[PDB]
Amino acid sequence: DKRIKDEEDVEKELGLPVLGSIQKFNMTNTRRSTSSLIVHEQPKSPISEKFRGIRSNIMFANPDSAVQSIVITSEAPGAGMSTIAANLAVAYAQAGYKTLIVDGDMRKPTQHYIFNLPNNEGLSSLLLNWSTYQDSIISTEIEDLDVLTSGPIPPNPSELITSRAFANLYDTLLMNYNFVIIDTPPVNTVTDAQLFSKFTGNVVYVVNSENNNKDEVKKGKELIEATGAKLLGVVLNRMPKDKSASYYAYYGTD
Amino acid sequence: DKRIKDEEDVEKELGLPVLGSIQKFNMTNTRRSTSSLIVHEQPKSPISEKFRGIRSNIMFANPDSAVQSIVITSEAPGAGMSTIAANLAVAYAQAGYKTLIVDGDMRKPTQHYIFNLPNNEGLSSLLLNWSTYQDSIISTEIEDLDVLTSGPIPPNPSELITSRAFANLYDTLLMNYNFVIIDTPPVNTVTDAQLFSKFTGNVVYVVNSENNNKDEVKKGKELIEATGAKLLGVVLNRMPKDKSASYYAYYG
Amino acid sequence: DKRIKDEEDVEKELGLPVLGSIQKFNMTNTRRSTSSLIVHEQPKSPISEKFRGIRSNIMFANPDSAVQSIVITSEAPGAGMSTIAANLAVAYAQAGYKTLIVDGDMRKPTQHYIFNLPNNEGLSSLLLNWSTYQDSIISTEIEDLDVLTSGPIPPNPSELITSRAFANLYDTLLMNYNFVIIDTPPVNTVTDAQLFSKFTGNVVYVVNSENNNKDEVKKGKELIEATGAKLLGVVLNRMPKDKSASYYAYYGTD
Amino acid sequence: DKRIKDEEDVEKELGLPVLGSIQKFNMTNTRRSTSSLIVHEQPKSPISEKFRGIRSNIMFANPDSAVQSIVITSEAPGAGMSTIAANLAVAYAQAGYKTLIVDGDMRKPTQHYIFNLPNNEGLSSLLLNWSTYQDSIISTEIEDLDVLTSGPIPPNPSELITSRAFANLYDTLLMNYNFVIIDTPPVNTVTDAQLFSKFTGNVVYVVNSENNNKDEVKKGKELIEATGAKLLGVVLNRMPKDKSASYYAYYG
Amino acid sequence: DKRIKDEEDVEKELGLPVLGSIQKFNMTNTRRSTSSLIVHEQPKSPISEKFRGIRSNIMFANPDSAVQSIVITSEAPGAGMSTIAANLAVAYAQAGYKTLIVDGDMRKPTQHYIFNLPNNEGLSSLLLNWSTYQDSIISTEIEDLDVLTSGPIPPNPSELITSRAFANLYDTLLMNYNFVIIDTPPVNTVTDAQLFSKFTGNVVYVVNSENNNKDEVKKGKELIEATGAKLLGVVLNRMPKDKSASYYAYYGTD
Amino acid sequence: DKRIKDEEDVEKELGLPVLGSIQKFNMTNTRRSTSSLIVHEQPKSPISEKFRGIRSNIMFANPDSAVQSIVITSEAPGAGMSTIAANLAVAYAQAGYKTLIVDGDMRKPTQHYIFNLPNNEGLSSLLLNWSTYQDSIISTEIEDLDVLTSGPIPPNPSELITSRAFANLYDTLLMNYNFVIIDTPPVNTVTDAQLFSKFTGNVVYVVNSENNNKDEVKKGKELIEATGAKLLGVVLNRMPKDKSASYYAYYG
Amino acid sequence: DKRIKDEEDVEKELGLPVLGSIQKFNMTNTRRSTSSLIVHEQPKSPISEKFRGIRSNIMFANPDSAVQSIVITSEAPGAGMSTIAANLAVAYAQAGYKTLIVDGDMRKPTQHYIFNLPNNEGLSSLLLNWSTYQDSIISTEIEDLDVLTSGPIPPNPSELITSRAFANLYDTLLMNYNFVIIDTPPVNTVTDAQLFSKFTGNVVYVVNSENNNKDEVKKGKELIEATGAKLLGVVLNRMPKDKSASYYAYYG
Amino acid sequence: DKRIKDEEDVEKELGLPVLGSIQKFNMTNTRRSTSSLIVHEQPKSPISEKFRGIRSNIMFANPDSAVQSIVITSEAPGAGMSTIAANLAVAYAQAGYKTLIVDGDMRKPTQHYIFNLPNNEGLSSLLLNWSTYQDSIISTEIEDLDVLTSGPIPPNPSELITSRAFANLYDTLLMNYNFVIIDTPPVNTVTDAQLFSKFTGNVVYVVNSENNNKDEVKKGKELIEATGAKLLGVVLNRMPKDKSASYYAYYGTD
Ligand SMILES: [Mg+2]
Ligand SMILES: [Mg+2]
Ligand SMILES: [Mg+2]
Ligand SMILES: [Mg+2]
Ligand SMILES: [Mg+2]
Ligand SMILES: [Mg+2]
Ligand SMILES: [Mg+2]
Ligand SMILES: [Mg+2]
Repeated sequence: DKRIKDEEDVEKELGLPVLGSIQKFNMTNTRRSTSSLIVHEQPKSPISEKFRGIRSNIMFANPDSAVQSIVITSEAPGAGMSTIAANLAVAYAQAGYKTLIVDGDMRKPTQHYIFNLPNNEGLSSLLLNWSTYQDSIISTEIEDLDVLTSGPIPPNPSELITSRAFANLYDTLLMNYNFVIIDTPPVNTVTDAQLFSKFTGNVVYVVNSENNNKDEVKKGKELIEATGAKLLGVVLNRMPKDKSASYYAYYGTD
Repeated sequence: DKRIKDEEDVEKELGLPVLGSIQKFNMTNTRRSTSSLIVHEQPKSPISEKFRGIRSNIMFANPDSAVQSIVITSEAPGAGMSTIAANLAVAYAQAGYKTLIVDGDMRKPTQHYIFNLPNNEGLSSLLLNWSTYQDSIISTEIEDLDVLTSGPIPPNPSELITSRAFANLYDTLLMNYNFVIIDTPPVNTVTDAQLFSKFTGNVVYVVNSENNNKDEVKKGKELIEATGAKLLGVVLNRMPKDKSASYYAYYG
Repeated sequence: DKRIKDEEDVEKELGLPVLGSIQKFNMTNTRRSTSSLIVHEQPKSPISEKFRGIRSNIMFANPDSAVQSIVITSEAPGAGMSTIAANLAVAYAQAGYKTLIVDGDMRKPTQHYIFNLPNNEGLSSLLLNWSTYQDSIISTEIEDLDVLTSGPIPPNPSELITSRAFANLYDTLLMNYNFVIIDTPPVNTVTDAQLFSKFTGNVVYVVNSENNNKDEVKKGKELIEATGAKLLGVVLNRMPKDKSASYYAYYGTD
Repeated sequence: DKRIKDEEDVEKELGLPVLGSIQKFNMTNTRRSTSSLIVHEQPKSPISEKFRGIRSNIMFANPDSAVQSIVITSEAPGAGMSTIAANLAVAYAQAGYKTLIVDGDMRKPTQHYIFNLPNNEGLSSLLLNWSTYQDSIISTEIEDLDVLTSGPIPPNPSELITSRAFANLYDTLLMNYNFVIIDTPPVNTVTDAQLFSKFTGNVVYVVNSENNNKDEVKKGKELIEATGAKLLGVVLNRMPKDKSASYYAYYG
Repeated sequence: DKRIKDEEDVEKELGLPVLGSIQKFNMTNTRRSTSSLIVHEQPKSPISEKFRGIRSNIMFANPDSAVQSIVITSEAPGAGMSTIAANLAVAYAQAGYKTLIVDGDMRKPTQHYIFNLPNNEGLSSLLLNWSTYQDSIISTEIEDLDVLTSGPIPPNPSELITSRAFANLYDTLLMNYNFVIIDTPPVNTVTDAQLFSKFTGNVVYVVNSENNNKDEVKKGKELIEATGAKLLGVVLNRMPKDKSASYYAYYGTD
Repeated sequence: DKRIKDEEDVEKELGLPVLGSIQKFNMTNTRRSTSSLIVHEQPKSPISEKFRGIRSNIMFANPDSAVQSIVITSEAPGAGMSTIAANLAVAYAQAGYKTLIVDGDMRKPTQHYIFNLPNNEGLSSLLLNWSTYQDSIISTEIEDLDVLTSGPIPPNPSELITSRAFANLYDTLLMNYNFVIIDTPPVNTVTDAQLFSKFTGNVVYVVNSENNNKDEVKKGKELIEATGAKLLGVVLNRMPKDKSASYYAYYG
Repeated sequence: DKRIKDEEDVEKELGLPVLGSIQKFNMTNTRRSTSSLIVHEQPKSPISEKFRGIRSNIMFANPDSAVQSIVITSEAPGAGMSTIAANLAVAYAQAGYKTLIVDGDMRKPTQHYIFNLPNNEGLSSLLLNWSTYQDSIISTEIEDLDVLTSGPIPPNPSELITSRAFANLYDTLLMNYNFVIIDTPPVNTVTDAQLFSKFTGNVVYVVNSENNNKDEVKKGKELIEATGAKLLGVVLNRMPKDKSASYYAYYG
Repeated sequence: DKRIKDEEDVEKELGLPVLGSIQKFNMTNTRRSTSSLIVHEQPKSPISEKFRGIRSNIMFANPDSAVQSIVITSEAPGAGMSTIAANLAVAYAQAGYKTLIVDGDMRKPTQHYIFNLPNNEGLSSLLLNWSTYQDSIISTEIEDLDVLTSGPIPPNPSELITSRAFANLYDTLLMNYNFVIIDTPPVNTVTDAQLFSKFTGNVVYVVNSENNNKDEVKKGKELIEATGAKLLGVVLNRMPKDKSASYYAYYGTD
């Protein structure tokens, strides 16, 4: 079966740059992590080093003006969006950006597990004014990283996104944070990630290398680009362990 | 075998963007909805989610200035025109647009059946000046959706459309709704859809993937463009149930 | 034998749009009419619906300015010109245009049979000042439709057309009518339809689908275009009963 | 077999519009006319109708400004030059143009035979100043058609054409007629036609489909263009009687 | 052998127009002439009619300004130059141009035989001031035609041509004559015809159809064009009697 | 067999100029040098001469304005980065430029081994503000060459590079040296090299002809260009000893 | 078989106009001339006539402004340089130009043999300032032709050419002659011809059709163009005696 | 084996003009010289005549401004650089240029043998200020020719070249000399000839026809051109004795 796969495939099928490749987490490239927050728990690891790669290429993909927010999305469920988003967030934090990860998936949120946080209040309650700005965002044990978790599952998630309420939040967010990452649901599945892109204008696209359909990843791209926002590039996730390239190797007196 | 079957066939045969695909209804993808007004019955079903997609990229398809009104048409009857019109209207309303749906099908209307409303007074009688504006538009149970039903079957539907009464009514509607969707008869069959199209300059074209003749389809396309209107794009209907297909996952 | 035929043929041979197709009148698409004035006598019929198609596409073929007059013509005798012209006239009437059909065929006039009217006075007597403006035009039992029949057969029909007399009439006609249809003789046969086109500038071309020669229809086109007037498109007439397309079908609770 | 046979062959061999086709006379298409001046004898015959066509699209072939004068010529004798000249003149007159036909064939004139007029005085004697203008042009039975006959065969026809007397006469004619048609000798044979052409800048070129050599034909074409004149187009003559062919129906 | 031949050959090899074709003088196309001055002695003949053809096409080859002088020349001896030149001169005369034929062949002059005149004084003696302007030009029995014959054979003919003396004569000639024809020697053989062209700027080129070499006729052309003067076209001479074309036929009640 | 082997393979695979080739060291081409700092040990050896070449045409590769600082990097470890950095620094100093070499490899530094210097204080501790500028840069035995060693292995090398302390330090360095060369870790492995590159806008890219994968090589190329930096060109390393090859004659 | 044989071969091999062809002398085409100065001995011979051709179209080859001076050269010795130079000079004089011919061949001069003049004083001694201008140029029997002979063979011919004395002399010559032709040594062999060419900017290039190597010939061509000079064109020499060939008729 | 060879090869491989070809010195084309200073010792010889060829083509390769200095260089040792340079220098002298040959090869200098001169002081000592301007340049027995020999072998030759000291010398040199030839070491071997080119801007390139590698001569060219200086052309040296061409022949009464 014909999927994408590796950096050449991306080039050929999507005509976009690969910002970085993660490597399906084994015990070598993560220095055995328990949680999937590799950048926090094993910061000198090759996979962590790839995240830093992505961080950089994001700032590089756009000179003249610093990019202060992204949507992370993909064509389909379980591609790694949530995982990419969190590690990337941590990377941003480590470099002294005041960093907000936002859980804009108000349908199957995972940020609150990843960072292991209560989800009584969050984006949804925030936008409905069920909860307050100070109470809804939490500061984590990771310096310079806050999380705005999804909040209760609303009945009308996409409509919450297209509201002055969100427009207003988003404006408030870019005043108070140097970098904003919005985790979203898959773009083929619900329109959510489109509407988030309309605000950010920059999208990072996660393609699950182990499992995808060439044409859907194609329609995801076209759905993002339809909003007019810039697709900064791709992160290939769940890449096979090579790891003869180096690229994947560990570098530092061991 | 001459059918436009999928979004490739649209690209290739008509050169148009596909705004969304609606699959053939089933209990799963409608999430057990009991009518065809699925965006209202089962707001969180995949079929509904796809209507939000259409909603979304209708809006993107014309950046700088909003799209205020569309026509919904198709090359033939039974393609889903009325059903897509009604659902799309519900989706818009949920997005918080003051929406009107107009049954511009004064020959075989169905909006009164969709929204289970009376149809004594409506578009025709409004136009013939035999009923008032406020008497003719009804507010539904659905927040922010009004319906201007077709009214009685007039003897001259299309001549009513190009009358000065509809032009006045149309300006009036644009003062009073953020979004106006006009259901129509098929465009190959009678002009009506064309006339409406001239007023909206914006058309969503429904193609019933399950049963269509590709030549008749591009013919509806040329009949629309002739009006000067913009074809925002195609909606595919009755698509075959790929559901394999992360386009149609229940999430979650 | 190689004739035109159907919409594709028109496209290929003439490089012009088809404004509409009539269907050879049977009992189904006309709801049995006696007279050939289908738009008057069976207004909710598919053939009548096609005429309305044509009406529309005529107004569409020319934005910036409304088209207030046409010549209807064809390559050859018995193509349907006269029949198209009358039904179209009626369609225009039904839509509240004040509509004059003019019988500019002063050699084999048929309008006076179609509408069943006396032909003692008409265009020819009008132009010669044998008859008066008020007496020469008749109002029919069809609201908003008048007919100016041909008048007596003159000896010099084409010369009557190229006269200040006609220029003057034509000017008077566009003051008093919202829409003017001029029926003419075949353009391959006599120059008449050219000279009428020089005034109107818009020509509707009737091709008899059952019976024509590809090349003559071609020379008709070139003869019209030689006058500088716009050929708005084609009406294919006498089309075979398909009627699996729909396009030809009846639409409305029966 | 090297003949230019039909309007395709014109297009292809000469790149010119065909202003009309005249078929080989017969009782039907002349409607039993008793002379060759058919536009006058049998005004309503198909052959005549075709002359009205030529008339018409002579006029269209040069929009913005009228065409006031033409030359009629051909590559060879017996092609129909004189006959088309005379009929075309009648057609113009019926259209109500004050027309003059000039027999510029001072070698083998035939306009005096066509219009059965005397030929004592005429173009030559006018030019040599041996007869007056008013004495030389005659008014025919036909309303609005004058004929300036060739006059006696002079010893130097072409040198008369480029004389200052013809230039003066020519300006004079243009003051006095809405339309002036000059019949000429064939253009391959002697210059005369060329000289006239320089004065009219407008030429109708007759090609006798029944008998012609295609190379000699394009050669007449280059001989004309050399003058700077416009070739308004071709008239085909002696065409073979398609009559099947709604071009040549009697209507009616 | 490959020579030129007919009008098509000229087109192909020289890319120039044919101004006219003479026909090798027989008894039919000349109405039996004794002398080779056909235009004078049999003026209504087909060959004479061809000369008139040439006359016309010369005036036609150059609008904006009338062409008041030509050089007649060719690639090679006995092509007909002298014969063309004289008849053409006569044609010009007959049309009321005051016409000077000049015998610029001061090496094998023939004009004085053609017109049968004394050659004691002429161009050569004129330029050397051996003879006077009034005595050196003769008026012939042909109205409006004068001849300036060659004069005695000088030792330095080409140098006489490139002199202020000639420049001066030439200027005087264009004041007193409406048309000037200069007969010259063959352009491949001596430079004479080049230098005459530098004054006239218009050259008529005579190709002997019976006898020539394709490539030399080519070099003649290039030699003329090198002076910058306009080659108005070609006269094909000594053409075969066809005379089925007509073109060659006689036209006028016989 | 997928290696970039020679300057043809550079041209073809990467489209870049080759600034110089360094062959695999031997007693002849190093002229019996006892360390790898050959430009200093054996200033007149061919290998050294080739470093002067690189020096030279670094400078030509950017005419109008001098190149003040470069990054040295490569797609993989063991390619010669550190060695070319150090020698190139010596060459520059001999040319009389006040040169600084910065060990920007805060993971596996080797500049302290090359120049046999202590590495207690250096880039890291400077950046963390735990040691002073004058304490951190050392002046070597070599006239006009200072070395800013890596300092202790910090826990966060790349985050130190994009800190405001390095930006300040970097401006400071440019005030104080005519030429600054930054050794780095391989560019495929960790970002560091990219970050430095953004500051210099000038990169010399080392390709180890003896052992490399051509795809990984162009990948380092794209990783560099992404920064906006100029790739001045390639240095080939460990080239195979053509010495036949007047490129590598001992002259004399 | 690698020879440039005819004017086709010139066109094709060198892209140049042929100003004239000189055939191999014989009693007929020289008309029994007793020396090689044929334009003077036998002014009316075909060979002479052809020199008038060259004369003529030298002048045409540069319209707007006269050509005042040329160099005559060739790729090899024995090609006819001196002979064409001398005759061309005579032709010019007969045309009434105050002509000077300069023997710029101070190695193997022959102008003194052609014009049978003494050669004690001349170009060299003039340049070295060992003889005066008026002493060095001689007036020949031939009206309007002076000859500046080569003078004694100097030890440094080319260094004399680029001296400031020749520049002064050259300006002086241009004040004093309407036309100056410089004979030279072959251009492949020694620079002299090049130097002269820089002063005239005008070159006539002689190619000896009877014996030449086509590569050496285009090489003389590039050697000339290098100077910036105009190559007015080729003279072909020793052509084979077509005489069949109206180019070479005796007329008459 | 594939080397260059002859003038066509240069054209094909280098896309540059050949300024001249020397001929491997035998007893014929040198009139037997002992020393390799042919232009001095056998000035009327064919090889000497070729040098004069080069001289000229150098002045020709660059109009608008006279070229007052060159670097002579080549791809590789023993190509003839030094020999070309000296003879060329002499040629320049003979034409009354005040001519300095500079020995910029401070690694294997040969100028001092060629001209047979002491090498205690020269360029190297000059630049280090070990020696004076007046003492370091010597006037030879050849009128108008001075030599600045290399001086002692310095430890850092290339650095001496890139110094204000050299910049200053070079400036002083172009004030006092009409023409400056700098002999250099091979450009593939040491960077020296590049740095000399940066000052002169014009380079003459010597290719040893008997012995070279096509590709290295190619890299030499690219190395010169990298400095931005003009490569004026090539001198092919050590060319085979043909000498049927002529080009190589002797011209002058023998
Ligand atoms: Mg997710
Ligand atoms: Mg419906
Ligand atoms: Mg009719
Ligand atoms: Mg006639
Ligand atoms: Mg002659
Ligand atoms: Mg390293
Ligand atoms: Mg000589
Ligand atoms: Mg050397």
